[PDB]
Amino acid sequence: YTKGGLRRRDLPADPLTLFERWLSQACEAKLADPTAMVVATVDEHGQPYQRIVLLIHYDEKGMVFYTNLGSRKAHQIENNPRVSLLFPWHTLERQVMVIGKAERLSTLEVSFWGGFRVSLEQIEFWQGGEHRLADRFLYQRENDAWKIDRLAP
Amino acid sequence: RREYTKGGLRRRDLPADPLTLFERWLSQACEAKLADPTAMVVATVDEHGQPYQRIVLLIHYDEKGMVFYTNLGSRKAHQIENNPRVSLLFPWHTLERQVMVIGKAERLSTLEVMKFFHSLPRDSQIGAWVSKQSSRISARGILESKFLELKQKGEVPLPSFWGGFRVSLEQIEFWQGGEHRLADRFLYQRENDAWKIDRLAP
Ligand SMILES: Cc1cc2nc3c(=O)[nH]c(=O)nc-3n(C[C@H](O)[C@H](O)[C@H](O)COP(=O)(O)O)c2cc1C
Ligand SMILES: Cc1cc2nc3c(=O)[nH]c(=O)nc-3n(C[C@H](O)[C@H](O)[C@H](O)COP(=O)(O)O)c2cc1C
Ligand SMILES: Cc1ncc(COP(=O)(O)O)c(C=O)c1O
Repeated sequence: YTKGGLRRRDLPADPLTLFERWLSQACEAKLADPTAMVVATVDEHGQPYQRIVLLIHYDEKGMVFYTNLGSRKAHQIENNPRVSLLFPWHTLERQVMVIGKAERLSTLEVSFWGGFRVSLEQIEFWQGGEHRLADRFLYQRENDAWKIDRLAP
Repeated sequence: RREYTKGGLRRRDLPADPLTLFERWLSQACEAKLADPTAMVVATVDEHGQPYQRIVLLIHYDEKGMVFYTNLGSRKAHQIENNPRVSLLFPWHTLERQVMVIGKAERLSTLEVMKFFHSLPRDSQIGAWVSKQSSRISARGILESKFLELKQKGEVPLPSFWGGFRVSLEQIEFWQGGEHRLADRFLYQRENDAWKIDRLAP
């Protein structure tokens, strides 16, 4: 039901190890759409725009979702590929955020149906803790390694 | 929960004021026992055109805008002072819904902040003092040590780093999706002291 503590001693070398654990625990607890994430894109004037897409696939190169290539988000990524993704796992007192560049997948990802992979430049993990004081760890990709920091909730 | 999910959504079910429909949806989400009906994902953009996201709680709303409280030294506050253009998303996908709001984030006045702050319980009031939000911390003891410390506090004073923001209602999108249907998708766009209302393709 409830899972308690996120300490720097429990952290895996690969942030995706933590993601995968959390992702599967979300499916285990039958959350609606455990693969659902909110994509933030930015338009030509600096306006952020948001919508929910599904995580189809992930690995160390990126996180993958599909969308229409004529869609509003598709156009925005063309002008500016900087995006954020967030998994709203607040039902289990959790967030996960990914900062990266969205890059169109190739045609052979198997007309106007398309796919994007967001690089892993940052991955933040948020988990709700004792005395309503959350555990926050940010992985920042640097020099083919991850710099990890506790952040104040 | 499918009592609400089942029906389509069309112009003829839309009120002229979009907060009427938002309030309806919010209420249903509370009635449907959703985890945190008032939680919304706030999107900001840094100096480099890179968007950042995080969940916050909707505290108040009316025609002036939607309001949340945050730490004023946090990453989002700084991002907002450089670029006030934000987005809010209410991730109501258990009910196959999304409401997104576009507008501008302006700081609440001190006196606004004082009112809400006073309505909270003493726990959350002390809570506001603890964490230098978003800043790099050596370890969890630093917070816990300070949280325990602040139990020597009695009328609770207001931190100068604790306030909030009102996001204006420039655009509001409603999204009523479903299983195997095309999504019903409506944009309220503020113009000339009125709402231009359009169905968007899913
Ligand atoms: C649970 C859920 C999953 C969704 N998954 C996708 C998806 O994988 N791809 C997609 O294009 N839209 C998806 N949508 C719809 C989007 O939220 C959005 O309405 C659509 O992509 C158009 O966005 P845009 O006009 O900003 O480009 C989903 C909606 C919900 C509620
Ligand atoms: C359910 C839920 C509600 C939250 N509500 C708030 C809030 O009301 N205000 C706030 O500053 N942070 C809130 N947070 C924490 C933010 O998601 C985020 O971790 C923090 O504000 C720092 O964001 P920043 O580093 O981008 O400024 C909440 C988190 C969750 C899971
Ligand atoms: C601006 C606008 N909104 C909405 C619609 C469709 O409304 P509904 O399908 O809800 O009756 C149309 C159809 O042309 C339109 O032009």
